[PDB]
Amino acid sequence: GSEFRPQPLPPGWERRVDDRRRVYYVDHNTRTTTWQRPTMESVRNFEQWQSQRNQLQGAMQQFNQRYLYSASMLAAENDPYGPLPPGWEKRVDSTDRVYFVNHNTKTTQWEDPREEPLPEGWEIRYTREGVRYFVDHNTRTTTFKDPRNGKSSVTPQIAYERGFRWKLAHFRYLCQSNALPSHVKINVSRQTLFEDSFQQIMALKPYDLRRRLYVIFRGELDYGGLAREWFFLLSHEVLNPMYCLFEYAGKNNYCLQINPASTINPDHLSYFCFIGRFIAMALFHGKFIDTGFSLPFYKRMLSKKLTIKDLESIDTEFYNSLIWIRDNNIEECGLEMYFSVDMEVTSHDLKLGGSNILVTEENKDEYIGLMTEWRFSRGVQEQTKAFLDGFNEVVPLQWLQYFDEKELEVMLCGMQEVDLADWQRNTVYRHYTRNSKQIIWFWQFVKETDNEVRMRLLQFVTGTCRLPLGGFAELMGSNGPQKFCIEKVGKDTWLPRSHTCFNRLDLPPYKSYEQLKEKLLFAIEETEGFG
Repeated sequence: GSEFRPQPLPPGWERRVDDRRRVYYVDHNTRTTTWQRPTMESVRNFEQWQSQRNQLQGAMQQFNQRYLYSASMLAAENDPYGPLPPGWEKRVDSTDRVYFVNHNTKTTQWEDPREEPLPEGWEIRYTREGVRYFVDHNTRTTTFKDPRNGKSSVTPQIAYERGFRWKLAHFRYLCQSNALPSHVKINVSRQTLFEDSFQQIMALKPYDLRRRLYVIFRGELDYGGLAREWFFLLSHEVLNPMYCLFEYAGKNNYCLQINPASTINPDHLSYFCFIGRFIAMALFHGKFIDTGFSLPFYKRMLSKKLTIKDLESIDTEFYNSLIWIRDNNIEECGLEMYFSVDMEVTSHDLKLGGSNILVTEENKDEYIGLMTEWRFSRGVQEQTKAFLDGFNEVVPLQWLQYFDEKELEVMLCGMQEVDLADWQRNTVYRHYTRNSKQIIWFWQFVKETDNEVRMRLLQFVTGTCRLPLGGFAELMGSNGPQKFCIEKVGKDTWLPRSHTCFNRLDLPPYKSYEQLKEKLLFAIEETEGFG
């Protein structure tokens, strides 16, 4: 009774057997090739992709304006004594270091950081008056007690800021301290970049990817921009449907994820390794990519734990399914769930012997536990390991230790200047009008702040630092087009929530600009979790 009712092959497509009797398919049209039986559906994804990855001619021009980040040596002082207190600059003369305190116009020959380098993870800072304090990125705390001398100054202590500049300058250094000499030659044709890039990288030992990068495109320059270019194109190139590597959670190109069916491709692990070494290489040589993984993917890289609000980002209908079971009686409601999942079709047991354990109130929380874990890692575990190991042999993941996921995404992706007019014209208000005090204040906040907090605000709401390609008018959600939207919720004692799939900032009606600036800034900086 209907053993096979699939689609026929679209004309211009031949099924084949290879030298070992696997089955592959050949788009006679595009003169291309895939392991995965085509539907007339998936071709329009490929067409949705060929349109992306052909029209990206001018995506390049913006993506180089993107090379705003941190004027590397021009703005990265990881001096081991640490910084000069405010108003102090360092100087030299007869090859002898003098110190000027512009704060006072005196001049010492003694460095004011009085000799004993401080432990892994700690940063010295000073204050608008001058007092030295200490920032502990191993716990995101700030005591006044020096880690070495147990010492201090009377106390009235300080709130934690993240120090990205400093966490980055320590990364840059770690990368250049392990860089090898000579160069590694990457030779690719534009028509075959990928197949090409894959084979080369995957034939090198990992250390060689740490030599200088000499990329050249057969038939065409500056070595630097070609490296920018290579990473740009190749980042879009692994996204290509015919390879079966990644799918997407929501419609269009929303919420990129490892496809669990990539196993139809018998080399998929070697590609996740390849893709893995590729992202590491981009970081290690200070080049951006543009593939855009989801924030809970970066969290697995940091090996932080995947909470239930990360689940809201990647499958909004599955997360509502779990919240409902969590906040309502399920003996009251007539369904019959067990500790297993049907997903290709095979029943996998969240727990030992799950498939014959009824989900009762007694254990519905343990169910929601396992359910969340499974959702994040259904069928893509090797794929993930493959990628992480591929990454790890080129940049050891431990070098990422003091980064949160929303920093790890600015290090890969870029950091463009946000167009403030385009943002506010293409913003929609639920339970506000453009004359609402919280809304006027919100854009005063946005004009008044700086670009790094604008990026984090955007990461907090939409889930990504990448502004979409066609203005904020084309910003996308999990159900397709979904403009940035600010919505009045609760009273002034609440905290801002975010709904990443609908690009919705839930913004309580605060009684002042000062309270709003505060309550909000805290929310966009807050990262839960530890790795």
